[PDB]
Amino acid sequence: VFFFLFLFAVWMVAFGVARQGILRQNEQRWRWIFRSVIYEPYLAMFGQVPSDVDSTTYDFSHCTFSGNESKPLCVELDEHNLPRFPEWITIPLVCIYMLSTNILLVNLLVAMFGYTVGIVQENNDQVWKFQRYFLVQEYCNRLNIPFPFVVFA
Amino acid sequence: SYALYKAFSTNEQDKDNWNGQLKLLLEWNQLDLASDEIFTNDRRWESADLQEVMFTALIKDRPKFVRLFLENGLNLQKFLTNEVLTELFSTHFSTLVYRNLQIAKNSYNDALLTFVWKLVANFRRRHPLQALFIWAILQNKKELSKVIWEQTKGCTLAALGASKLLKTLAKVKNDINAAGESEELANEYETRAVELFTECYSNDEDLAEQLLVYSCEAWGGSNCLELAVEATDQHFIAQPGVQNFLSKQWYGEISRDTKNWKIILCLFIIPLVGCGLVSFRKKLLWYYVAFFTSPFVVFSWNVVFYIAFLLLFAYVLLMDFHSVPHTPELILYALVFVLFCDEVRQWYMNGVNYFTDLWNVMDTLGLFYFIAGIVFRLHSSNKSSLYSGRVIFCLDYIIFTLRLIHIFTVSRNLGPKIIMLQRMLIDVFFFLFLFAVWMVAFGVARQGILRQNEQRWRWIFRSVIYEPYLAMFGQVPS
Amino acid sequence: ILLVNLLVAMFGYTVGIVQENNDQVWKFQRYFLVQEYCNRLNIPFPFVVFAYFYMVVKKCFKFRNEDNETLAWEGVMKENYLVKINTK
Amino acid sequence: ATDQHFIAQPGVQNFLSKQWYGEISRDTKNWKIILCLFIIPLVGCGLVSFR
Amino acid sequence: NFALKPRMRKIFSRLIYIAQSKGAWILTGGTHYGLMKYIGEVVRDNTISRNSEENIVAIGIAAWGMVSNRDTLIDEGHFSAYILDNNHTHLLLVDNGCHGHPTVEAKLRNQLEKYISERTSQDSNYGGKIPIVCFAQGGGRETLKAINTSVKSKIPCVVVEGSGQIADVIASLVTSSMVKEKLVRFLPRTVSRLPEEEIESWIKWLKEILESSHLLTVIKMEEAGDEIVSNAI
Ligand SMILES: O=C1NC(c2cccc([N+](=O)[O-])c2)=CCN1c1ccccc1O
Ligand SMILES: [Ca+2]
Repeated sequence: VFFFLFLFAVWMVAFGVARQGILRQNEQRWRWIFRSVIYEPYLAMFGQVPSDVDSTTYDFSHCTFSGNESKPLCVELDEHNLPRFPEWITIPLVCIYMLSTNILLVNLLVAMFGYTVGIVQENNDQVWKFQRYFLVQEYCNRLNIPFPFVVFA
Repeated sequence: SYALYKAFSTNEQDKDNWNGQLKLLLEWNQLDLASDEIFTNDRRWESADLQEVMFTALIKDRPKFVRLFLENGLNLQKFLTNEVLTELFSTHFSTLVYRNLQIAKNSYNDALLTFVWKLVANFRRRHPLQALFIWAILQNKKELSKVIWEQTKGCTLAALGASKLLKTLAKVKNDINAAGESEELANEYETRAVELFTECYSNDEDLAEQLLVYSCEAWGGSNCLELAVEATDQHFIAQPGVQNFLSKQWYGEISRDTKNWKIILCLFIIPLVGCGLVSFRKKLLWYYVAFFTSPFVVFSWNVVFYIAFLLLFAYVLLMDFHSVPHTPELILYALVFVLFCDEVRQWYMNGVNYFTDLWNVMDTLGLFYFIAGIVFRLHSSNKSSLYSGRVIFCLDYIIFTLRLIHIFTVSRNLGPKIIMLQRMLIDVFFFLFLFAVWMVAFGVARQGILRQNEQRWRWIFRSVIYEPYLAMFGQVPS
Repeated sequence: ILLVNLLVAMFGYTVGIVQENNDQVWKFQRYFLVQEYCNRLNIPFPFVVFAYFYMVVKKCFKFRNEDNETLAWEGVMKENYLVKINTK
Repeated sequence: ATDQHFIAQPGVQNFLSKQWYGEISRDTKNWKIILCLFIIPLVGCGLVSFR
Repeated sequence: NFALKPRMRKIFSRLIYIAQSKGAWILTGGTHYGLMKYIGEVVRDNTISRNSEENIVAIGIAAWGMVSNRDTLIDEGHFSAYILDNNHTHLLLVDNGCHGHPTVEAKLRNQLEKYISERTSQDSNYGGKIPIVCFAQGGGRETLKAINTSVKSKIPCVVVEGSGQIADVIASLVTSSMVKEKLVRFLPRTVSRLPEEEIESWIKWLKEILESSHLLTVIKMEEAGDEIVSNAI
């Protein structure tokens, strides 16, 4: 689990900072930095495909133009009031990130879980019945009545 | 042979002819008879008259007789002159073996094979036993080689160099039978080197670590540990002696039986070096320097520096990036210049093999993209060049961040799994091959059934490649 | 479904093979990091460039008996190892 | 007879690989071969081995 | 010259290991030729393998009449080319007359053996007395004269093997006729160069050998495992 979280955090930070830097310009709000760098590439692990990279399915009614209300900033515009970002640099970026995290990195965790279950099973019964000692010696040690009356004792 | 020896001995003229009896028992394989009634009486031994019979026992594959001759006494280095070596490598050297040596030097070239090609070019036109060992080991003699190997001084170096030569010669594709025997003899000598060094370590640690670092006065121009590395003999390094050597060399002055959290806790609080928390076994300023010299803590300081560099890069790129460089951008250029100094140091101290590793290639490429982003970035009052400079820095940040995976391969826990990660490329490529074939087939079929004569290339590649690609993550094309 | 769950199976089989070799390959790779962090005389990192100027200072200006003793030591365990081989 | 163990042995596999590369020797690398494939008049150079 | 087969090689390697484990002197000839070469080799090897814990003591006792290069000093010498052996840590060379005189050192050697055999050192397990063992393996007149001077003296503890030249002729029989029969059957090429006026003397030598059969022992052929030298001594 920790090896999975290490690799996923590295890919998540790299893609999040690259996408936030290519799209927008000089965000000054910390909450909308950490929603757009950490949170949305995190949701792309459950099959979300981060949205505002396409430049044809992007509307300007979810922006602020300056941070005044809740919504994110717009992508920084042109002198013709067009989005500046190349689709040919952000569509394959999302495709590589989405392949690398949603498919390769989860199905590697499946393989490592399967191998660990394959190792530890002939030892698992031994470790369980070794742990059995502690519960027997905590439920056979005290002179114990049933529970909600124990405080009287 | 016994009948001929009984006829030769009882002539009552040649009973003084021990040379004729010895040559007759050499032409046949009578070892036991020559041991029982030639070398028994201690009556007449000259110890230098045994030379032509030695040359014959070498060229006719008589390992038991040369064992008997060295058992009764002969000096190899006195015997083995340059004329003997030219007669061996010139006349008694095979011609199919030389063709396989040509093919191996042409297609599988290396440092040790360039060295042995130079010495075999020397002797077909000063460490003599090693050259005779190379002659016997190339020929796949397999039993004279052991007899000379028992007489050598640098035995572990000889076994590792022989294993390297034979693992290289076992890759030549014609005459696969000779490749098979050379492979088996390679495995035998690498087993021999491992089993000798584990004894040399299990008696004494200090003199075994003395053995590991010697170059034998240009044996092949390299070291025992270097020959184990260059042959990819990972079983020689996966043994506890070399691993104990490496761990003791890695912690530096700090003893190995201290816990790691004490070490990093003393790392963060710098004047804490003067306390009884760490053990320096393996006045006060010596504790200070013996802490701050070790590879462990200079590595850990270096990775703390690299994480702080990534945080500064991210701050500059996302929150403070204007038409003129402010103060943290200039601090960022300073830190990138420091990394560039380290990389040109490593290119200086390695040379041309520096470009062998892929990490150094993408490392130099990332520095190139950084200075290209600088030369796009300084053209102020031009918004397009400034935006293009920031996009260049973003892709360069991707590269710098993904270097951190290669950084953390040294760990006891994450390390083996990161090394395991590069064995998956053939499965990933098989997946991508089948998925690309299905994706192209469905995309062209759907675009052809639905629409009619699209003339825009972008809306061809959005509707053929991109939407069937998204249907891998559960989209169901609409 | 089919093509992704086949990749899962091939990953699981490759992890099943390479694990008893993985520790060997890791501690073989350990040599290179130790020999790049033990070779140079290295101070901690952001000051190293100053030491680079020290090497510029260089460009501003510019048979053994214990070896035979330890090889003679090696020969004794070689003889003991040959005794052990023939003892088996 | 579907006796695949008789064909999975190195003798018949060596026969088949030597019959598959044709005139080119087997101990040349594949990238030289496809590089000489794309550049057609490159056949006259010392890059491939016809043993 | 001497044949160094791996059985005698193993025996003398084990012997020098026992002499290192017990802290014993080893008395020998001390010339460069033959067996003393191998004894100096194994002394040098057991010295070079441990370098501490009672570095062993080998005394070569030579005649001074067979040494080729001799230096008269007070001033260390540099002896190079009988030749003296390189690795014996102590040497004693007896003074006598001219050059061609073998069997000179044997008198002082046997008298030194007798004196340490009568020397009392109570810090042991032998009731003092510093126990002394003589070894014979090969052949010659010096061997037989040394064995008889030992067995005439007290505490000889003579040990022989079951391979050699005279070790075979002593090992096989344990009157005059059987001595003749063994000496002609195990030494075929020595009897031709011998007058019988001293062959009868050798018969008297061996009859003085076999008087005390409790002071003599042998290493056999079936007994060929490990720690057979300790089981003999
Ligand atoms: O020395 C280093 N140089 C670079 C580097 C330097 C310049 C450019 C790039 N790059 O773009 O990938 C990388 C990578 C990280 N790194 C490092 C730091 C601490 C521990 C281990 C390490 O390898
Ligand atoms: Ca580098």
